[PDB]
Amino acid sequence: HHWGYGKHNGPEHWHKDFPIAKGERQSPVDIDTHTAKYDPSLKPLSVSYDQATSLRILNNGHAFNVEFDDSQDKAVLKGGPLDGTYRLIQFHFHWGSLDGQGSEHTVDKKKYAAELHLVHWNTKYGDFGKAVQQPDGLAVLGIFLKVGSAKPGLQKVVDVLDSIKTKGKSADFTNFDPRGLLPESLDYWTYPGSLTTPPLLECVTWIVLKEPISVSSEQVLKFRKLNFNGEGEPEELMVDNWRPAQPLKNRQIKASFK
Ligand SMILES: CC[C@H](CNC(=O)c1ccc(S(N)(=O)=O)cc1)c1ccc2[nH]ccc2c1
Ligand SMILES: [Hg+2]
Ligand SMILES: [Zn+2]
Repeated sequence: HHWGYGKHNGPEHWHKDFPIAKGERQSPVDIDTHTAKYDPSLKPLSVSYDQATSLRILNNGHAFNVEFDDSQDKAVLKGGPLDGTYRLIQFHFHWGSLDGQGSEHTVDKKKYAAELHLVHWNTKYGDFGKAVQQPDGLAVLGIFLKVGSAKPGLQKVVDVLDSIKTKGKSADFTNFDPRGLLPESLDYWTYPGSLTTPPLLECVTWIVLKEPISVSSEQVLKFRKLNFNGEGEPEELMVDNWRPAQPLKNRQIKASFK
């Protein structure tokens, strides 16, 4: 039936409706830090989120998305392995039912508690729909979340989760500054991949930050109270909305640091 993360409609079943699931540049992947090629030609990443305009938080049945006004170059990602300007359209997380899993990408087979995906699309393509039809249409900045001290910047998000507990619910969520979610360092690994949830389009230049951000146990706990189901249906806790690592195949993961 409709795709999900359960036994009967999960990642292992995706290839049936989305043949690209078994494609050449699927994400996420395991970042083998020792096979990763340090690349001194990679520029530093440039994250300009000062003019960021968040609009709302939406529980879409598979995660909760914080959407941003991407009608202008308000919050953009440039540099690094990117050619051109990528606009922030939304960010979401993938988390586990337990702290030892939840990330999509793994570093040396290590799973983090969650993974923040700041989704950007290449402005040369005009709109998000067009960019998803291009090899370099998307740039997702992935940030690992490890359980530790609270990330103050993530608290506004956590607080509004009560309002969007079920599928389909949305809440006004303005004046949220995504810079509060960035780790201290912007070093990254980059490789060409795809969306990690159907349609699994292979339009993503993945920029996975080396340094994770730490969030508190209480914070990730509130993620786990979200529901996959809509209001009125049997309750299915939104946890483990992550896709397992896919074969790297003919790809090289480059690193911006030694
Ligand atoms: C055209 C359908 C599209 C749906 N999908 C996504 O946006 C998406 C984004 C990132 C990732 S991941 N896990 O790889 O980081 C997976 C999926 C979609 C859906 C609703 C929309 N509203 C505005 C734009 C827009 C785009
Ligand atoms: Hg594509
Ligand atoms: Zn994601």
